Amino acid sequence: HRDTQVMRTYHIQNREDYHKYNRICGDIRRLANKLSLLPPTDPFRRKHEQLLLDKLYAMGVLTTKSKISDLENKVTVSAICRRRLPVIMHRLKMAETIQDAVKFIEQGHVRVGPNLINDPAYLVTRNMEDYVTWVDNSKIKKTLLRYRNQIDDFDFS
Amino acid sequence: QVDDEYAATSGIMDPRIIVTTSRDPSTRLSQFAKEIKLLFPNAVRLNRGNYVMPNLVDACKKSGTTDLVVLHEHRGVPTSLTISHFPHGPTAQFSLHNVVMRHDIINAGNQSEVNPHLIFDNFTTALGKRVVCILKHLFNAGPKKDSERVITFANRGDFISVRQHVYVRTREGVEIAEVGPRFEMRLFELRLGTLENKDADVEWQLRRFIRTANKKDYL
Amino acid sequence: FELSDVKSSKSLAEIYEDDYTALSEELQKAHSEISELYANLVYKLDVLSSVHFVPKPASTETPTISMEDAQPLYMSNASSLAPQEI
Amino acid sequence: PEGRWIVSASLDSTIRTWDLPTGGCIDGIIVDNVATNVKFSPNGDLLATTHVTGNGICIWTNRAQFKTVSTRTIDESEFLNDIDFNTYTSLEQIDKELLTLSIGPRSKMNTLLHLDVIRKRSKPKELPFFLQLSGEKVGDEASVREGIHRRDQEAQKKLDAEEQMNKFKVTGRLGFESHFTKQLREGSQSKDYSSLLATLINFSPAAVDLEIRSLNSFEPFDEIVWFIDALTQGLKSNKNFELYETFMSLLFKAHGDVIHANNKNQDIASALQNWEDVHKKEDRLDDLVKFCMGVAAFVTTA
Amino acid sequence: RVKTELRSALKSTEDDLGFNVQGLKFVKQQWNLRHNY
Amino acid sequence: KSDFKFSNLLGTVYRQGNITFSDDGKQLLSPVGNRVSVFDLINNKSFTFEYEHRKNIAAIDLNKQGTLLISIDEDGRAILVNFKARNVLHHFNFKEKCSAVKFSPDGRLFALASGRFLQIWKTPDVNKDRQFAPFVRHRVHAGHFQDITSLTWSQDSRFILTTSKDLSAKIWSVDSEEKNLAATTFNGHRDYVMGAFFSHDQEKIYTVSKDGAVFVWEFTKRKYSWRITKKHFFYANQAKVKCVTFHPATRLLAVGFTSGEFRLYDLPDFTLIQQLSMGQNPVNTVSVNQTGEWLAFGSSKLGQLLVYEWQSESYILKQQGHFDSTNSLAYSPDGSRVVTASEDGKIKVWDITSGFCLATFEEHTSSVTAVQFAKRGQVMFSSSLDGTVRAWDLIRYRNFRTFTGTERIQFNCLAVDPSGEVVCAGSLDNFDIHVWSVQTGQLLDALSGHEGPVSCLSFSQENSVLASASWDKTIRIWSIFGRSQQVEPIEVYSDVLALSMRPDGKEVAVSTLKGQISIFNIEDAKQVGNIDCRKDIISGRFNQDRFTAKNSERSKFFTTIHYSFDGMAIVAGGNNNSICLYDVPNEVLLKRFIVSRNMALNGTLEFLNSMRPEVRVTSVQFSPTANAFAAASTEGLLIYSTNDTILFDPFDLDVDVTPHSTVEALREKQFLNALVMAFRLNEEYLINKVYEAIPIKEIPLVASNIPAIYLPRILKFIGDFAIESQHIEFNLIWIKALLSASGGYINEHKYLFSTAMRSIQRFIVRVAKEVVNTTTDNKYTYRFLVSTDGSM
RNA sequence: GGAUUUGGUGGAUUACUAGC
Repeated sequence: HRDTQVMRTYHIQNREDYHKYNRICGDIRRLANKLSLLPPTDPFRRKHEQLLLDKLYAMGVLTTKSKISDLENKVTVSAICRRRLPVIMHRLKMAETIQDAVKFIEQGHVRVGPNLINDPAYLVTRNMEDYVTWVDNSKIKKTLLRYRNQIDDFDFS
Repeated sequence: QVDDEYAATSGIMDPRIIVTTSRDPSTRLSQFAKEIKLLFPNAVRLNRGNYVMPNLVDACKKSGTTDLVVLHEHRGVPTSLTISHFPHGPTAQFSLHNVVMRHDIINAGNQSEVNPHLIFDNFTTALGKRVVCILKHLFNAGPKKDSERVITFANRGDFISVRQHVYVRTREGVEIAEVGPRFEMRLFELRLGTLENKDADVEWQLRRFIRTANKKDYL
Repeated sequence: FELSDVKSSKSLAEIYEDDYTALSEELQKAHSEISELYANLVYKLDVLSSVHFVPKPASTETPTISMEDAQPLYMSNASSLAPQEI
Repeated sequence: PEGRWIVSASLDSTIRTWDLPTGGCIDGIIVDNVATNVKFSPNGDLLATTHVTGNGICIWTNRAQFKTVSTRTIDESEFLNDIDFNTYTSLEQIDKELLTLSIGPRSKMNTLLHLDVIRKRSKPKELPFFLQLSGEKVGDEASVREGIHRRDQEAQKKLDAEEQMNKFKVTGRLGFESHFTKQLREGSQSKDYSSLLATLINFSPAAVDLEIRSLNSFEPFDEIVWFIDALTQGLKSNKNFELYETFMSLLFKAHGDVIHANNKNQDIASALQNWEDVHKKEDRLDDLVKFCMGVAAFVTTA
Repeated sequence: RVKTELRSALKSTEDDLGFNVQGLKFVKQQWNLRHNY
Repeated sequence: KSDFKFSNLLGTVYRQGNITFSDDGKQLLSPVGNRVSVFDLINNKSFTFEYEHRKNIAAIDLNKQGTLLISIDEDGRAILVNFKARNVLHHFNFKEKCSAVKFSPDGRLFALASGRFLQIWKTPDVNKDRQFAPFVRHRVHAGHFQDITSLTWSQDSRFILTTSKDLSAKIWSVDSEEKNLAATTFNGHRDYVMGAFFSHDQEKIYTVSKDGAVFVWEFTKRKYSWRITKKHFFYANQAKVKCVTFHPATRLLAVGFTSGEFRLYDLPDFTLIQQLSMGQNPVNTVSVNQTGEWLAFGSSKLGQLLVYEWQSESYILKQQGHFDSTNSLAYSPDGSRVVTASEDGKIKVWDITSGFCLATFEEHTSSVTAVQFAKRGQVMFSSSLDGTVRAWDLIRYRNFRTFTGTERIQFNCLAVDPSGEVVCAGSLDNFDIHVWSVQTGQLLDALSGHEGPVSCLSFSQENSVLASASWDKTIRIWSIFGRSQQVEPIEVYSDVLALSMRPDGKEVAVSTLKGQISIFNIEDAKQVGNIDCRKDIISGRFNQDRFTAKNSERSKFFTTIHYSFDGMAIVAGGNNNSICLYDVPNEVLLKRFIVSRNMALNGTLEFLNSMRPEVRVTSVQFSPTANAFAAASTEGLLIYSTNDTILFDPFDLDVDVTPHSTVEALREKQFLNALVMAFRLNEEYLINKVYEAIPIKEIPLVASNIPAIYLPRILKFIGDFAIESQHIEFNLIWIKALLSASGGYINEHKYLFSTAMRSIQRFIVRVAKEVVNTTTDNKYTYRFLVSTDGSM
């Protein structure tokens, strides 16, 4: 029951979410394997996984882009399941717990740039990880500003 | 091997540095910041007054500079000097004792301002290699093989002594002459943060009050 | 190149025929599998990252006709090259 | 809805329809029950009236949305079709001096121009019982040291054409002389091609390349000299100035090899001098465009 | 006297170009059906 | 100026449904998901009906007369539009899913097949006035094991045969008396029968199957009825026939396969003329014209429509629409050239005059975000998310240089120096404005100073100043030329995702996230005014939503803005359902345009009845010609326009001025008055009555007489008329006279006349010079032949 | 006479051609 055991730690909608990642996280390694079977001094192969580690680090599933061994060993579903939006709202200390962040996404208090986001299971790029905020004029961004005694209703915060 | 803070930029991008002064400077040291502005290339002099060290650091990481040179003084004689690498890089508070400003001497002219060669002498310690790699990156990379001014950083007796020289090469010997400042210089503390931070981790710190303080070198 | 101890399935007459008759026939089929898998990865990865619905890029012998023709088409090929370059 | 009408209802038990450009009624409706209110739709479709007796609202369907409406002051009778149906078709040509274009699309010059390059870019892209091997190819280096299929491919290439001909064996008989060459032949005999050039407008651009390439060219050169005299008689009429010069230029791609080698024949150059005596007059737009360009560049920029 | 001469001079060097353009295309084209497979 | 109409939809040539040629065959109509587009091959022009269709078109019916055109949606709604009228005569509702609707050759009634039921309905007369209940159904046939997959009509209306998907095929006569002639249903066909065809002789019946085996039915003695005379088989390794179209007079068979290979056969000889693969994806619907010269094959998967002629190997029109949507819209100085970006990254250049793509660009592997044109026809710069920017030529169709950054950053948006020296681009990753030179592909400088990413970048042509867009709520105006390097910053209330630069070069129009559009000055930091856009934005409730459409914050801002070239109006468009036209001085919107009414798309309905692609406009620009502004949608690039001019917009009417009075002036020979009396109505047919009337000898006298106030208006009229009109020589004498009469005045008021100059000098470049060059080239060739010595 | 809250039905919520 590894699929359930990580559905709890990150709070997932459907128990099938895990194996929806673990099909991708396996598909990384199958492309890693056949790209390991090409000869090492091939300017395709040298170009092609560094082309891929650019993307898998921008998305942020893997910690570094130097170690080439991470691509088979550290690519786990729990790695890709913590660039989920409610985990990121718990990493950035927005909500208190990780269930409570799903409660705030589903009610509609969080946003990415212009548009608010409503699927809890929004993957967030490490580049896009800068831009999550509380949605403006919300009743939960109004309460935060009352704690510091710094509301400003010309913003109608 | 270069330091881990300077590793990404090392040879690729030129540095851009800022020489700025303490607070309401005396007119002697406000000259003397201009000799620091001339001793490096890519150096601009921004007079400081009613800036805070946060909003002069934080409005410099934003605009993007490699590091920051701030000076201090006692009664016109400049005493201290810090270089602080900006993208969360280290800082090095230097004490500098024997100064001779360039504006004292004669109206001999003006400096060469071309990319200098360097001379680092008597740096053996691993902390001595830190001071190498934190001073060296204040100059624009790759000087020409026949550029004519060379800046020596000499370390006899734990006081890093820096002089500015021009040289020409005669039929037999090199003949040199001095322009620019004479320093003695001494680092006394080395933070891993910038000079803003004031609670960053202290890599090195000149201990004065120790039974073997006068014994060792680079201590 | 490393010699393989395992017996060659191809016979001596067959190996000569290959010599008698892209980069490599095995390596290109490795490259073709691995780009079909990556475009599948970008779709699912792209859908989670994107805030808007995105259609699948791809769904993976006789004459082949390009649906869209690149460049002017009516204009001659010679015209595109500059005079200086000939 | 477009300000073109006013419909007013009055205590004379009428409902009129005023026309704001021409300033008069164009329709007068005598309703026995007097109409209190008349309101158009904001859309151009419905007209609603409310009368004095009765309870409901009479809704009128607008024929003007499905049909043009005459603008005559007909009301006094009961109680320039350019202007009446308020549309104007253009002239075909103002005067005999003015050059014109062809009626229709402006792509007909462009498609009729580069017809060979477009088709070259439109098409799609696409043993023996005893093996034969050279001494050098096999392990005979010594034989190679003292050693001392294009035609077959060409023969194979003849086979596809033979196969297509064999494939189609239609017994249908199609007139020996095509309509084009027959209309060229009657045009030349008549000495007036005005009916000929009316056919050359109505060909497809696909037909024209198949047509002008299909011109009987021989020592006497009768068809080519007949065809040039069509184009010179075209530009004397000044109609369709775009197309007839492209019919001229399409000769020189298809038969410019031929009329060059048979230059200074007195029969062809009789036509070509009759071309150049006609073609000189139509420099007067090339001297007109440059003034129209160079001023308008000078005016808007500077 | 400035404008008409400058027109007549450039046109005289604009005539020399296109008279050499149409000829050398015709030299290129006539080889291109004599000796082209 | 104010009343725009939906003139044209551009891009997405084929989406779904039957593609049917006109009886004449001059115009071919391809059905889009929510609309029907008619293409005229002879005139190379594309026309789209103003009517919305509430879901995607599933079937298209064209009357032989052409008076009535019927489109059937998935829901079963029936829309009848007269081609000449271009209006919806009636909108009857069918109650089941429709597969194909074909009108009878006589046209008295139209056969309609839904599910396993066949229906014949009398068609209401187009000439007859509209009625409350026009639809009437003649008969219903329910004798089918499964719903018919295809419907075929004989020349006579007596026999109608529909091929069922069960395997069985049935024949139905129109009139009840001819039932005894033919009521039999064919059997023994393998797989499914894609379609049933009838030859000119009614003795032979041709049927096709999914397997690819073809069987011909011939009536003969074993008192004797309907044997299989001969079977014909098509061999495909994996290909299966999907859609089959057969023409009886030319005996030509069009076969559609899953593989996408295109093949042609003749029923009498069973000989394959040609096999061609239009695309890897299988053909969905194939149609043939009466002549049979043009065959249209469209693949839904690739969304591309292709037309081919069997007799001659030439394609009348072949094009493929963008796979997803157009990220950016680029307008060239010439009105006709249009450039549209796509999510795929393929770049295709559309034509304003005819809705076809001249060429495609596949240089950008990554999606293209912004496409802009410098002040020349020489090149266009495209911004992509790949991290590289590549300039393109339009004379040669090639990259000059592919500008890239240092550390390989995405590029959203782009700004090009009008004097084409400098190309600036902006990111989401870096928030540093990179600056490339056009000659040297190095980056000159990394202009920085923003917190948060750069949304957009633009350069004012008059002052050559570039203004950055930031998510930090501060607008910073850069000045990058010539020893200054000074940046001026203006604070904004909310993230600014929209930046617009006025032609003047003195004002900047912004679109913040609070909805509100602000208009700043540049030489001062202050603002002129702001206009409030949160209320007049229509927002859709999606299907998967949990909030009301009133209080979602998805779409109430504007992700684009473009000033008109007059400098007096802004068109804005975002991820919403609506486009706007704000007036700039009076600060009030003029008219609000709903982009689409589709239940198929998500963002349409404010209220649902008691994921799917979102419907939003990406980038909007106003054309130089200025008749209409193109907004790049989800459905494809829209074009709005005013080329109708069915509108009475008078100017300075007296009581004395009537249309008849202007005609009287021509008799009076008062050309100066009858032109001004026709300009007062501002109606085009009076103007063409007096413009074409007055002769050459009094054109310049009239030009001098024409007032300064009407000079901008008269120039605009000449610009729109002379493009499609045969008079080159008469129109150019007007443009010689207007320019000759007041050369200094037009030059002095450069800002006042912008649209008129651009429109007039598209007419000169596109059609006037090409007539000159053909006259020039022909004259030189004749000179060469006489001058050159004779051969041999 | 006035105010608040609530149960239930009917009519709309796409554009009106009759049931088996």
